[PDB]
Amino acid sequence: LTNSYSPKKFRSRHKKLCFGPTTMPDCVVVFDAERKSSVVLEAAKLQIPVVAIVDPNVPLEFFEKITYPVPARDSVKFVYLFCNVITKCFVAEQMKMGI
Amino acid sequence: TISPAEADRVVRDLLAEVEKEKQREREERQRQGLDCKDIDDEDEDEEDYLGIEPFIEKLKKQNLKDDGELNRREESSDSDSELDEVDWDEERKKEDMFNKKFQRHKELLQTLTKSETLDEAYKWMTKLDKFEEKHFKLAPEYRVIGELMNRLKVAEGKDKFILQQKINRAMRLVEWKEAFDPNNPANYGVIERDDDMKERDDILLEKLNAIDKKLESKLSELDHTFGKKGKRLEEEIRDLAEERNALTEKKRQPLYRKGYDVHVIDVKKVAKVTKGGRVERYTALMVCGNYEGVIGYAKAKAETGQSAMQKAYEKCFQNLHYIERHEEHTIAHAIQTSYKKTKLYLWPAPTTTGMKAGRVVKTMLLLAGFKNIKSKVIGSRNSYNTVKAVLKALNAVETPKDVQEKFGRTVVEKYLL
Amino acid sequence: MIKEIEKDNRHSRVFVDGIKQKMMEMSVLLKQVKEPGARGSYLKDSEKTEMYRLHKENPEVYTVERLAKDYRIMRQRVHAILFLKEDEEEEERKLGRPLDDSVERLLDEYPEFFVSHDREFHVASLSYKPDFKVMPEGWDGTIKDMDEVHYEISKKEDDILYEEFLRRFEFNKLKWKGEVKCHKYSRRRSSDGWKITVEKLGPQGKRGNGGGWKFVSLPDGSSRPLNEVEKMYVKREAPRRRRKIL
Amino acid sequence: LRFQTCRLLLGNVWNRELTIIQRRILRRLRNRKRSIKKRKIYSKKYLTSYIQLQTTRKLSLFYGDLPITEMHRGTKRTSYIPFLLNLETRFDVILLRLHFLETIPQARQLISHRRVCVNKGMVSITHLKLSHGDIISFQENNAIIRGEEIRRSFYKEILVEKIIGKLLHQPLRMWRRSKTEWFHLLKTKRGCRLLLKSRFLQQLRSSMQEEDLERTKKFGSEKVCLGSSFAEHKRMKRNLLKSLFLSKRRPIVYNSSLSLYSNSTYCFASPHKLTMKRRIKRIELPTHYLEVNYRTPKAVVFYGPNIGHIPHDIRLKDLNLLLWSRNGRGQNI
Amino acid sequence: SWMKGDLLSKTRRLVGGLATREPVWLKAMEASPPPVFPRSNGNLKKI
Amino acid sequence: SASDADVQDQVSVEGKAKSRAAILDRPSSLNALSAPMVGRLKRLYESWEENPAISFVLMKGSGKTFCSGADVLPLYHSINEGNTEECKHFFGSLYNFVYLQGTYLKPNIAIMDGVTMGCGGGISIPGMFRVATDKTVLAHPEVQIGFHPDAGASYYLSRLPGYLGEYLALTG
Ligand SMILES: [Mg+2]
Repeated sequence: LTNSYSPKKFRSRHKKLCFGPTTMPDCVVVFDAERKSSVVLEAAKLQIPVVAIVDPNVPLEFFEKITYPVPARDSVKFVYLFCNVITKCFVAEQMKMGI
Repeated sequence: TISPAEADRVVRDLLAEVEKEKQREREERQRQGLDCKDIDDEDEDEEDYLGIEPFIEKLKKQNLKDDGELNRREESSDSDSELDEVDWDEERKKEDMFNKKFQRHKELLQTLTKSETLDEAYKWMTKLDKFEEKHFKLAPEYRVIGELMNRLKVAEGKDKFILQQKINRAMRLVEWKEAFDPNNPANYGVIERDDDMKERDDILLEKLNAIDKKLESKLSELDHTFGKKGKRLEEEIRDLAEERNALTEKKRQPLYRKGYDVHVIDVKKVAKVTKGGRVERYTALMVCGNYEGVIGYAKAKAETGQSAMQKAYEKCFQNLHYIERHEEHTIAHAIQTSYKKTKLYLWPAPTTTGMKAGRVVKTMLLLAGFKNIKSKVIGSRNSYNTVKAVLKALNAVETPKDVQEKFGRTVVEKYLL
Repeated sequence: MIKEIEKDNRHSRVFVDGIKQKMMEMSVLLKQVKEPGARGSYLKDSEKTEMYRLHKENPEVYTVERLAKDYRIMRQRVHAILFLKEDEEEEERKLGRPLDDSVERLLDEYPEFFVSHDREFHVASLSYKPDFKVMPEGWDGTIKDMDEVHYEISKKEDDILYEEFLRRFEFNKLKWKGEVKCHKYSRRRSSDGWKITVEKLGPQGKRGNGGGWKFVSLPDGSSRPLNEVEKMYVKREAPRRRRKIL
Repeated sequence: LRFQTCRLLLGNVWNRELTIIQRRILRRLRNRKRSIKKRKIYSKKYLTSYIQLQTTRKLSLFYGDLPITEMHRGTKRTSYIPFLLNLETRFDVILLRLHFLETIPQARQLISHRRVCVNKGMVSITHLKLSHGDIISFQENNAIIRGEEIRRSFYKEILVEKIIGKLLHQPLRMWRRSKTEWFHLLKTKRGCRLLLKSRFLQQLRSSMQEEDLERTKKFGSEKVCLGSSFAEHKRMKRNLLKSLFLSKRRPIVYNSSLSLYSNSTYCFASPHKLTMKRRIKRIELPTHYLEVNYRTPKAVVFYGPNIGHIPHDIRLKDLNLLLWSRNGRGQNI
Repeated sequence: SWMKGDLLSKTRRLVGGLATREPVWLKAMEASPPPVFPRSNGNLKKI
Repeated sequence: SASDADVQDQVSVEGKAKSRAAILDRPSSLNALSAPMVGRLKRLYESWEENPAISFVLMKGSGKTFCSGADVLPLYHSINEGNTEECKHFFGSLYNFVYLQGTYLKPNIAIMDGVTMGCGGGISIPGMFRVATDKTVLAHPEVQIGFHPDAGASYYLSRLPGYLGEYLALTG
């Protein structure tokens, strides 16, 4: 995200080639509990709101950059429930403009 | 303009007019008696009402002394306007932008007069209203000053005083907003090249989306394709990747902002030791500000002293802070803060004091827009730490509005009590 | 219907044709508001001469305050105008021929050829020194307007400036007439001696806040209260309880 | 002596007539100034030394060769505002402001050589501070020469500076030819009054009036009219749309209302137009604190000066490095 | 940067002073602000 | 002044970031309004409306009672001592306060954490937002005392669905 315009090169089968987003996102929804990626740090660096589900053992450094914390244990039922509320809310908003 | 022949015509006509007025007045007085020793030898030769005759004798002899080109353009005497050094390209672009918008408004009017269905007329007037909301929209700040100026022409006494002060504050705020609106693309630049901007970005966006779809389609088939067909798909994918890299490089156009001032704080020569000698590079630290509360800084490293300043000039507009001032000339209260070993003290001052500061702090406060501040730097005087400590102090200041929000009380100036 | 839409065409025309005069008057209002109290107009010599004859023919009603309110200038300026007009008419009375007005008519006919900055009313210069006070939590009451307080300050300073100008200008006017010595070689002894101005110093001889009471005690052994010239001297030599304005 | 300072300050600080060689030199100097003003982004010593020293030198040359820095460091204040306000009440400064003379050295010559009176007190103090109430006059033996000088100076500042720039942008040699014919009109009182009563100067009055109308639009002047008359500009489109519905459900009026709407929305929304032709430096009358009767001539002081009404040719951005003033409120701050 | 406050307040203070252009998410954040909960003294009671 | 210290304690003011909350603090008479309380609340609400730096206002009661009504015993003694001007000035002040609440230009929020009788609902229920707790009790026992549901209670009771307003006002 901080370097989303850097060039890419085709090599092989690899892990498949993918460029960055052409448009800067307005919100980032994170499902990372093991903290494998730097997405929270990059979004904090680039001033983007973050919706993420926080563990009881989250570090302060990662916590303070999260705009919308949802305190829970991310079980399969709660992940489904979260995504269901998000999808239903978004499509209900989309229908109000005739789309 | 006026032709030289026309300018000669008027002065010859005026001399003939004063001669004919003398002749007609002399005759009018002569016809009633009234000998004209006050018209003759008093209005023709020995009047000398200004003392112009020495200048006449000087200029008449000077006008023939040398020769050359009688039509040659020469430099202006009362020259040095000193503000007329304006890039004329934006001036000659905005005029035809407005001309095109006005012509489009006229065509919408001439379509609305030529419509035939009232449903179609409703559609056309909606189109006209959507046009006039985007190209001919008056900002809501102007109607407040409109009502106030309506009251001002009929108010008198104390009310004229109050209305004049309020409209003066409104004039300042509207002028500032118009000159530094970030939404208006006319407040941006091209920085040396290292409504057309929106469509220029849009066509690149559409080309990028098409290239992404084609790349996805070929990458979908590479897994099942084996052999020379796979090799030619690999070459086509590589060519598409080269094209998309070339398109995404073009979206990196740095922009500066008009009206901002950029100054150099530090240029240093740093060196790294290798087995072949010393590797010497350059770092430059630069600051920028718009005199209205927005201030920023950047640091960059290149190989040459010009390229370091160019890189920091490019990156100077990406880390911008807003600083609150008290009555647009001084800070709200005294503030002391430290960054590492650089301790910085700032004190406010009354309105006719001036700014008492060193080079780095004075440049930073001048670009931020302060006018009456005293300061002192105690400890280490590293320039980069001084820049950082000034930005810490200017952001640690609690405004009266901040005290009001923090405590839920009313904060009143003491002379308004 | 056709009359109703004809009247609207006349009503739109009466704005479209007179769009420019609105811009003229609004430009004058902008010049008035960018520097507050500036009148944007350049009072002319014809208006000064009308002011002089209008004050001369009716002094008891068409006074200096009335002239200043009608012509929207400062009372100091009105006093200077009247004094200079009396001097001008005395000069023309001594000459017997009217004076040269070539400069004045040039400034009169073409006010757009020069720059003028005359002032209508005085606006005070404040120091915006930051100093606050936090109200109690259970407080009710309307805080004053900063424009109102600036108005009060400007009014007070204009009163002080007006009376200071009067005290200086009357003394200068009778110095112009010639009742004041203002030379080392024009202060000569009388036939009886010198007069003195005895002042009763001390806290018991105080005429008020500012100095002590005064009397004369003439060289012959008699003493009298002060005259108007001596009273002006007493008024103009007193200390003043303010910082120096302008 | 003095023209060498134009090479120092890269401008026209010399207020005397220029030869062709001096004009050619001044072209190169103005090119050098234009090149210097571009490279300010790469300079460290710009604000604290260069511009401060240039503005100090300009003030020293403006006030007639005086040690501005020394007389300011004598006082202990940082900002230049009270020093300059106090300097503006000096005697020879006032004599320059009233346009009774031409130069600060000429005023110093007249004051030192015992020829100017204050309240009929003949004074010889050049640095004398005048408060409000002082009366400035001359001697009766010199009054006719000073009146002649004032008349000549004003009727030649209407000519050698005013008519040369306004619609008469002729070359220098053509203007030096035509200037004798323009001089010979001014030899008589009749030739002055006829010059004043002319359609030439009336056209030049109207053109300056329209130019000064146009210059106001930089401050959003034309939008103040929209904010003033927003009701009728809505009623115009309201009438056009009501007509376009009523008289179409059941075209000269259409074309008239379209022309009216187009004229109004053109005059209310045309942007500010800027020309290459520069505005001309006019001569300022100090009517905020001095009152003049030009016949005798006589003056009376009646107020204090203003910091923003000093007739200097320095940019506000450069001068605010010395004044440190909160400009915009109209006060002496 | 060196500004103080959280994302919404810092962004609001920045866009009020004409430093940055208005981001799209600012209006959605103003319409739906993040939650707040009172102070807790750091003590968890064993149920 | 030094004379108002009882009424300052009777009507406490809480300040927040952009809001002001008036808290009724009469535990002896269970938050029953008086003419000083209504006048102070009128001044506070007028100033908070006049201020642009306040975004919304609030009304709370302290204890187990929001507001039990108005002070009728003081009016009874004032009638018994002969005069009627105290009662007249009390009624006009209370109805003016209700009218100001009904035409208030900012959001007003009324919290109801207890009993509410008489004008205690008339000062709040024309508000823009009304929050009710589980302990909230709203009743109108004016017919048992011989008075009418004054202070705008003839408005929101009349605009209830059905004949429910008649039922509640008559039966208490
Ligand atoms: Mg050290």
